[PDB]
Amino acid sequence: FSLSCNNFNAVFSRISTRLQELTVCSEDNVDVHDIELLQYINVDCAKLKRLLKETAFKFKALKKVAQLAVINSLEKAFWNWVENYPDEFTKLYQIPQTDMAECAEKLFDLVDGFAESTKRKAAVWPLQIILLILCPEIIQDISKDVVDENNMNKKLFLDSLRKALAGHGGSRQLTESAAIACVKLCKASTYINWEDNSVIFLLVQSMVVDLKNLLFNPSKPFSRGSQPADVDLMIDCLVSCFRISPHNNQHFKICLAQNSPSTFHYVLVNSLHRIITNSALDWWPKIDAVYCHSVELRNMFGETLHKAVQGCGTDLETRSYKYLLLSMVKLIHADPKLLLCNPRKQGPETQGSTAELITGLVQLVPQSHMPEIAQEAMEALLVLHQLDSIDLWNPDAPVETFWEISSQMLFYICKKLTSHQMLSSTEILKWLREILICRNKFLLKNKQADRSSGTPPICRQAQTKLEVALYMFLWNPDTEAVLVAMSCF
Repeated sequence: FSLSCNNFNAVFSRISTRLQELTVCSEDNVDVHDIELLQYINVDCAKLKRLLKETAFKFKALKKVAQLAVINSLEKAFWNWVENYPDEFTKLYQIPQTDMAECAEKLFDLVDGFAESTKRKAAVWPLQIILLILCPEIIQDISKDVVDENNMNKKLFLDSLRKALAGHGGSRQLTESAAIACVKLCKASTYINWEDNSVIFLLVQSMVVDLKNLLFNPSKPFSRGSQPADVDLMIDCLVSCFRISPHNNQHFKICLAQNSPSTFHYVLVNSLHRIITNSALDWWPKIDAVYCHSVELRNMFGETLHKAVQGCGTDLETRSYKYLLLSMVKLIHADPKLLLCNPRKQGPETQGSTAELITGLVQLVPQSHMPEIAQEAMEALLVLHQLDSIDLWNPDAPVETFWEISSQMLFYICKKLTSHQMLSSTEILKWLREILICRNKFLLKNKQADRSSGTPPICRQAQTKLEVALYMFLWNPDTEAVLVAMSCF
């Protein structure tokens, strides 16, 4: 991809040669690996037009195997342009461009002629929509009266999609394909600013309602193949739908609801994870809109954690929680404010909400049943100690709950190290060193701003226990452990 930025022609020339060889030759070959290089080469709007024209000329004469490879490769190329050049995609609909429309239309017919059987239709339908998207006005005419031949073949295909998309037809394969194709149409729409308010927005609204019932029906789990559900597919739909209508999502509650199966929860958390990490377009909605569900998110953590620990000490049901729990932990690592909003505050007879969160993360570090999770729990607790994230624990008094809870964590973890030897002992110590660094800074600024800084009994009763664990590590056999322990003084 990096190489293709400058010397496009050199790479592009190689592809053109292979097409000609296959075009003239009549002995079908399976060395299409050269053809499949389009999926990685950087493409721009002007360059993309070249690809369509060249393949169009030679498409009809290619062999069956070659035709499939170019179709798949061309599909993945389209997204590269949109992602790498978001602005150019918007301008396509902002101002008409006949040249872009012309090449797509010719290719559309060639692909349509190629696919006759139901099995063929499944492979090519995802591509056809992208081509249809490229030509804006052909969509408008399809909605209105249909031209004799110009907009006749297109209109027949578009309505054929809905039948399989709605399950009317007795064809599972087309039903599966219709989902894939429809999602991509929704995904592409997200980039459209909607200021044009073209038919694209209207077209999606027609199919969105039907799509959700197929993918978000708790009674019937949509099972594309061997896996119980196509987890990846649902994620794209939910993320896209959110961006279209972020104000009041209607399925967030359905997925977030406890009665729904775990897989619905798994899709929900991952979706919230992408929003935080991958937001290219500014005018998209942000995670802030979801803060209102923070209270409900925490409740899920408690149930998942409680059942996860019990299993370690059904077969796949237990394993499901561990995977779900791992995803939940990573979510807090991405953004801690999501779960810390609307603090419960310490009850007269019950503990608050910020405390129960820390205790759950702490009880995973010395586990050794789930080493992969434990590694993350260390990182998670190390992010809630940054000066920025200390405040959110209890905004009423940020310099009283910190020492009450943070110190109590040290007392629990330190007592574990001294109690007996563990396999990961040499690793917990390196993490414990940075915790001390990250609570000195909070005291330094706290003392500067206002000395007033408190020293409750736990601060003393836990300062002792810290020392009792740094002497006992000096005789530890591991050379790294003793060196690290000495530096902790």
